[PDB]
Amino acid sequence: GPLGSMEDFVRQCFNPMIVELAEKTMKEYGEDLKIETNKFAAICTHLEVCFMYSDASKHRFEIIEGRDRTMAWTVVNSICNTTGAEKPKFLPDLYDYKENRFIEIGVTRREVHIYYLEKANKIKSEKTHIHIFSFTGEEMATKADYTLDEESRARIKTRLFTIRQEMASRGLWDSFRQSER
Ligand SMILES: O=Cc1cc(Cc2ccccc2Cl)cc([N+](=O)[O-])c1O
Ligand SMILES: O=Cc1cc(Cc2ccccc2Cl)cc([N+](=O)[O-])c1O
Ligand SMILES: [Mn+2]
Repeated sequence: GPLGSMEDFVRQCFNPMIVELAEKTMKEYGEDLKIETNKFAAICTHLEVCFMYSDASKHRFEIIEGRDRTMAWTVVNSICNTTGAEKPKFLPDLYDYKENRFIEIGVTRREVHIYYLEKANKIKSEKTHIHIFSFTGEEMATKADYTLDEESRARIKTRLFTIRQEMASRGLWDSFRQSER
């Protein structure tokens, strides 16, 4: 069976903007995308999911994730002073102007409940809302509040399913599925 390059897949499957933001994220975290290709893919995936989440209800969400750290932190600070929200330890992904809370998105090849627990413990914030997607359609949100309607989340799930099927047809899926730390 023919086995493809993950880097190739990423550059063909993801938006050049997304790929660039992922590239810069890997830059500023001291890791080589040419070696950690699965990670390149995961960061691209997370980015696309955050963007789709925001795009699901335009002008409701503030995007924190896409920006470079310094800009993202200025944006977070601004949101905090303007709204009165608790400043997070971590860069969250979104801000919900409707529900008045920061949102952390997660995308996992693992079991979503465990991943949710690890994410929650990793952020140490009782005010931040957590939403976890898997590639298999399963999801897990804070206090069973899934924020978006079934259709939007189905759009996201369909995208994830497609990414997985295209990974698998290139033989890339197994290494990716099992390389999650
Ligand atoms: O699993 C959580 C997770 C969080 C992040 C973001 C992150 C990285 C360091 C500290 C907190 C947070 Cl939220 C990044 C990655 N990653 O590149 O695989 C993660 O796997
Ligand atoms: O898996 C990649 C990944 C990337 C990000 C983006 C990111 C956010 C903050 C710091 C580092 C990075 Cl790579 C976030 C999460 N996350 O919150 O679970 C991720 O799982
Ligand atoms: Mn983040």
